[PDB]
Amino acid sequence: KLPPGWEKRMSRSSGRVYYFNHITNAAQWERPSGGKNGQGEPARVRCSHLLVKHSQSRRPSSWRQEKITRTKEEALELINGYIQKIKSGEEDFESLASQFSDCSSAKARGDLGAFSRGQMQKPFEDASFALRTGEMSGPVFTDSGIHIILRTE
Repeated sequence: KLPPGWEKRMSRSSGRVYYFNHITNAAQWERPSGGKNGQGEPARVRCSHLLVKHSQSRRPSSWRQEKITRTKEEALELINGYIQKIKSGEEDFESLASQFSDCSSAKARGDLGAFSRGQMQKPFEDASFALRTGEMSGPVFTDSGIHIILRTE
């Protein structure tokens, strides 16, 4: 049961029960699904993203700053902060990506356009295709850094 990647979990040293997606790293309180079968995954999707680079990114530099020195742990801290702000409603995905994404797609408010499998780095690809329209991922690690992905189509 539950859509691809989803599983009911419980927080450790805490007792909060929630739903987690092992492919997208998404987490939420709501059950992800309420019969359709043999649906597979979309052959093409459109996604926007917000990238946070770190010292170990293949290109430790971005339009936002010449030299990226933050550690991977610091980047994850930032990513989690952006997710928290989006989930509270204090900020929107587009505004944050336009201002803080280390990817040049920031100029397009994070929009990457449409793509098929075999086009993006595997972790990014797996997460994008496991997202349903309008859903946002949790932290996704690639060689570029850490991403937050939003499927728009």
